Parts: sequence; C-alpha cells; structure tokens
Amino acid sequence: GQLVQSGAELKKPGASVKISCKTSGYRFNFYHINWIRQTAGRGPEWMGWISPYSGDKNLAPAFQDRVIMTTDTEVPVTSFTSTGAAYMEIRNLKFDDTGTYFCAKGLLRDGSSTWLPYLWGQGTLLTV
Amino acid sequence: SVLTQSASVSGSLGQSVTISCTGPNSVCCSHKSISWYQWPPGRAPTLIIYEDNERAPGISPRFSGYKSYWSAYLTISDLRPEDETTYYCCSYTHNSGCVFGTGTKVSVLGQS
Ligand SMILES: *[C@@H]1O[C@H](CO)[C@@H](O[C@@H]2O[C@H](CO)[C@@H](O[C@@H]3O[C@H](CO[C@H]4O[C@H](CO)[C@@H](O)[C@H](O)[C@@H]4O)[C@@H](O)[C@H](O[C@H]4O[C@H](CO)[C@@H](O)[C@H](O)[C@@H]4O)[C@@H]3O)[C@H](O)[C@H]2NC(C)=O)[C@H](O)[C@H]1NC(C)=O
Repeated sequence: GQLVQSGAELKKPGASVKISCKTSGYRFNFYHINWIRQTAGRGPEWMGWISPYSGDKNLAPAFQDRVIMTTDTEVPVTSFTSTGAAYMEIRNLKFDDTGTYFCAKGLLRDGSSTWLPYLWGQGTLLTV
Repeated sequence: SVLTQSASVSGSLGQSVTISCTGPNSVCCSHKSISWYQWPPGRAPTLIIYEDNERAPGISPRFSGYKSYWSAYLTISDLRPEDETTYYCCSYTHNSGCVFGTGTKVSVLGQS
C-alpha cells in the first residue's frame, strides 16, 4: 500500500484545511479509507470511515457537520493494483486539534471485521 | 475514554504478561467486537487482533486474545525488549465505527 500523506502544515486558528493521501499498489475501491487523529494531549480520537466504492460515509458523533470527507476515482496502473486518492476537509480548526493525522486501509473487503484499519501512512503534523 | 484499561502493565523477559480492557455496558465487549493494536507514540500503529481472538497476518502465535462478558484480555508471552510499546484496545461493531480506548504502557522489567 505504501500510503503517502500530503505533509505537515502550519495554520492560523479559526479556519479550514484539506488533507489528502495518495494510495498506491492496492485497488482503491475495494478497501475503506479510515481517517484518524492522534492529539498528543487527548490521546487517539476517531474521525471518519469513508467507502471509496460508493458514497457511503460514516462519521463519529463528536464531529457531525464539522468535517466533510471525499475521494477521487482510481487510475489503473495494472489489474488488481491501482492508484487512488482520498481527502478530508475539516472546518473551524482550534487549539484542541493539534496532532498527527493518519489515513488507513480497511482490513477486509467482506465480513464483520471490515471498516477496521490495517495499513497506516507516516502522517502529517498539524500545529494550528 | 469510555473503553478503560489498567494503564500499568509490566512483565519479565521470557515470562507472560496479560493486558485487560473493560468498560460500561453501553460500550462493552460481549455485544461488541474487540481488536488490538500496537501503537508506539510517534510512529504508525500495527494490527495484532481484529475479530476478537483472530490473529493478524504477520504476527507470531505468541499473541492471543480472549473475551469475557465484561472485559477483554490479551496474553503476551516471550516478552522481547521490543514489546515496551503502548497498546490501545478498540471496540467496533460490524455496521459502525470503532471506539478507541485509553492507553496502557507495557514495561519489560529485567532487560539487560
Ligand atoms: C464490489 O466491491 C466492494 C468493495 O469490496 C463491495 O462492497 C462491500 O460489500 C460488503 C458486503 O456487502 C460490505 O460489507 C458489509 O458492510 C455493511 C456495512 O455497511 C452498512 O452500514 C452503513 C452505515 O453507514 C450503510 O451505509 C451501508 O449501506 C450498510 O448498511 C454491513 O452491514 C455488513 O455486515 C453484514 O455482513 C457481514 C458479512 O459477514 C456480517 O458479518 C454482518 O453480521 C452483517 O450481516 C458487511 O460488513 C462492505 O462494507 C463493502 N465495502 C465497501 C468498501 O463499500 C461490493 O459489494 C462489491 N460489489 C459487487 C457487485 O460485487
């Protein structure tokens, strides 16, 4: 998978950011995209679970209406190993949102253990 | 952190330690699915357990998991020095998102 994130950014409070990660070497449609924040003060918090195959989205109750997640279409490098991108838009950042952001690939395509993150990228540092 | 752990785990080189992860009846484990993760603060985590005891690809059989009606446990044996990381337990349902819990440091006493 070798997930690659956009990279660290510095920003003034009371505003919005778009953070993007580029998948490689695994079909993008099959596996869910799982967006995550690790705030050093607050520990780990969940952000979102977007399906790249349809418009199915799932979001944590603490962040309703505050964050909008979307995905691009894939590009066929070769059969069963494509390249695709996903990004999230987070409105109205504050001091509380100063940590490391990761996106991840779902574990399985089917079964009760889907929507569970397996591969993780290096991540980006958000300082606000 | 509705999914509470013990926050103080230690084991000796070659012995076996156990880590617990419990919570309320609204965010529980009997009616939920439990997954376990190795997360060094600063690095990207790694999967160990996904369903409730099933072992992830690329994990030596020294790890295992069990689930009671009120708490979930992992029993790690052969504690090499590289096990000094932090484990965050995850409670997830089939049709919803996981609820990560607090963090438990693990200490390998008796190393060199
Ligand atoms: C093309 O490939 C894609 C991706 O591989 C397939 O889409 C996957 O399909 C499987 C099987 O249906 C999905 O797994 C199921 O997901 C459900 C979760 O979504 C529900 O909840 C959200 C809430 O936001 C709703 O929006 C959504 O509509 C659903 O209601 C679960 O309900 C399912 O659990 C059930 O089945 C499992 C299987 O064992 C049981 O354990 C459970 O008890 C329960 O009965 C299940 O997990 C998977 O999520 C899909 N992936 C993606 C990325 O979307 C396509 O199906 C496939 N297309 C074709 C035509 O083959």
